[PDB]
Amino acid sequence: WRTLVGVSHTNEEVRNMAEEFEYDDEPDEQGNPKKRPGKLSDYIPGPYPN
Amino acid sequence: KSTYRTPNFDDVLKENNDADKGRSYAYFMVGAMGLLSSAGAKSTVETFISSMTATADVLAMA
Ligand SMILES: CCCCCCCCCCCCCC(=O)O[C@H](COC(=O)CCCCCCCCCCC)COP(=O)(O)O
Repeated sequence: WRTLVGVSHTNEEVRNMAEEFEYDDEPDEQGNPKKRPGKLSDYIPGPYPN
Repeated sequence: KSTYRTPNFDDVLKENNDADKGRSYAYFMVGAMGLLSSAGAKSTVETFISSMTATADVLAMA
């Protein structure tokens, strides 16, 4: 995501595009999985899981 | 023929030799070649050394 800033989109624009996707977070205090929205250091996700 | 007769060198000789200025032009060119190649050597060394600095992904998680 970060590589688009300064090339085709503004920083504020790219932060809003990434937050529309969910990414795997690290497990919680009891070991169950969590999710979170996207950030700039994440990679553009694909449609299929395998 | 005698060895004391020097052959013809009048195709290649100068206005007057004028040692003030036969040395002028040769050493301006030798100085320019040393100036440009010392600047080029620096840019080469700094390009290789900067490649060892933290990458973009490491600075993003900074
Ligand atoms: C072992 C390294 C030598 C490789 C030479 C191969 C020649 C191909 C082109 C050079 C690519 C490197 C470009 C570069 O580093 O950035 C470029 C350097 O530009 C130059 O001056 C060209 C360098 C040519 C060498 C000069 C002769 C003496 C060099 C001393 C060597 C220690 C860009 O400059 P910059 O980093 O942007 O300031």
